[PDB]
Amino acid sequence: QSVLTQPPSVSVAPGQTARITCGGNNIGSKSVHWYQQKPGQAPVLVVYDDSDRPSGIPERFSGSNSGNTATLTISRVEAGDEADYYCQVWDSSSDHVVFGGGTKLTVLGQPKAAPSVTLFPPSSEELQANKATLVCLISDFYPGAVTVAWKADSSPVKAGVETTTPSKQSNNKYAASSYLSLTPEQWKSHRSYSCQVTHEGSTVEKTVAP
Amino acid sequence: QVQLVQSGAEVKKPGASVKVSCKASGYTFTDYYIHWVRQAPGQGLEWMGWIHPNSGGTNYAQKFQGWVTMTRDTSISTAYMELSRLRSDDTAVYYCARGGLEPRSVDYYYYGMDVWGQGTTVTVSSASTKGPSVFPLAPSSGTAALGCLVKDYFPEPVTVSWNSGALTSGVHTFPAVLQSSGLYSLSSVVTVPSSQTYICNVNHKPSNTKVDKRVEPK
Repeated sequence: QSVLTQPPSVSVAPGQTARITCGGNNIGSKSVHWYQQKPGQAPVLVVYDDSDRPSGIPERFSGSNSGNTATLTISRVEAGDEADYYCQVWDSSSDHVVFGGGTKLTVLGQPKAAPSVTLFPPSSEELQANKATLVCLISDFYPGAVTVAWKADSSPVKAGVETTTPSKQSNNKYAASSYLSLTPEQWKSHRSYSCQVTHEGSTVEKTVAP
Repeated sequence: QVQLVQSGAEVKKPGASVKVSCKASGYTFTDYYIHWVRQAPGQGLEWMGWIHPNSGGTNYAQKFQGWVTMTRDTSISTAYMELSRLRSDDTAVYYCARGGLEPRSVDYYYYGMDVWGQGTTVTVSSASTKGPSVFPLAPSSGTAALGCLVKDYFPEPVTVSWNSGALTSGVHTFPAVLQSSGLYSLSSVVTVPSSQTYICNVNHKPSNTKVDKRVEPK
């Protein structure tokens, strides 16, 4: 059988031009298709039959395929063009359809954005239920790297902490969440609890108390 | 309104099996092959195989042939896919996509997969379906906090709205965290004007759990 190969990741400044390649043996005579997949969504066919574009796709997405390489060229790339790009052929030899391994596209050049932090204490409902859980909710930040520190009385706390990976919102910026589980006591024992998140060297803190 | 709608998330024990459905509408079902693509979490796309909605003939990727079974019922334009003897490796999103024109032809009239299902998440686990606790997250406070914490549930997913679809904007529902326990937990919270009973409609279908929770300031 045949196997398609792509570079795992490709980077471009905004407004510049991105070239994504799809290597295969005599792929120049196979007809390549391209998909764009953004997190938690279905792929979208962006180019097919080597270089045809479905209705609704802009001419800035073009394609070519010759020899041992097909190429997806995206002109004037926008931040909205970050996705995984998959090439694909029908291989008559095996009678199988084959995907490339995918290419991450990143548009390094977006604006810095600081985390909005919101924090809640335990419910009495929860405490009467003999439990206690704190909720720190980081939103609206770029880039997608953020570190979260939990403080009780100016001391750090490790156990009970569960932090999500930076997910991606509608506004193409990121969001995460940390969850602090404690016994009803430890909550009542301490003067306060604070969730501090650091992004690009600056730190944003919020505090809560019984 | 050319469309493929797949059935909802499933959870099976290892060794079990699953049938997933994909319903076509907005075009003649028997005009295009139906394909299935696997995508495990964090992985890429894998072609599983296809089926002729007209004849019922099938074609399977090496990796998937033998323990996977694709069928169909033209009378309702639905493609089915069965996965037998499931293991943990099988946990994934499964798509149906529509690609390739009938009839056969010496050269495949295949122009890529132009229409896609929304995917079906199949989770393979021996864990028992458990309902979430839902606690109120009163606001402190301009804009206010207020929210709802859905705690220690299994399994994904869970669908929260606010005040029966009424309160939409401002509603931010966060992507869940996986706890050590094996249970998920997420929160939905509404920023609001400081200056109206606020209720969050939480519903965890897989455990037949639906709580309503009023969030009042302490």
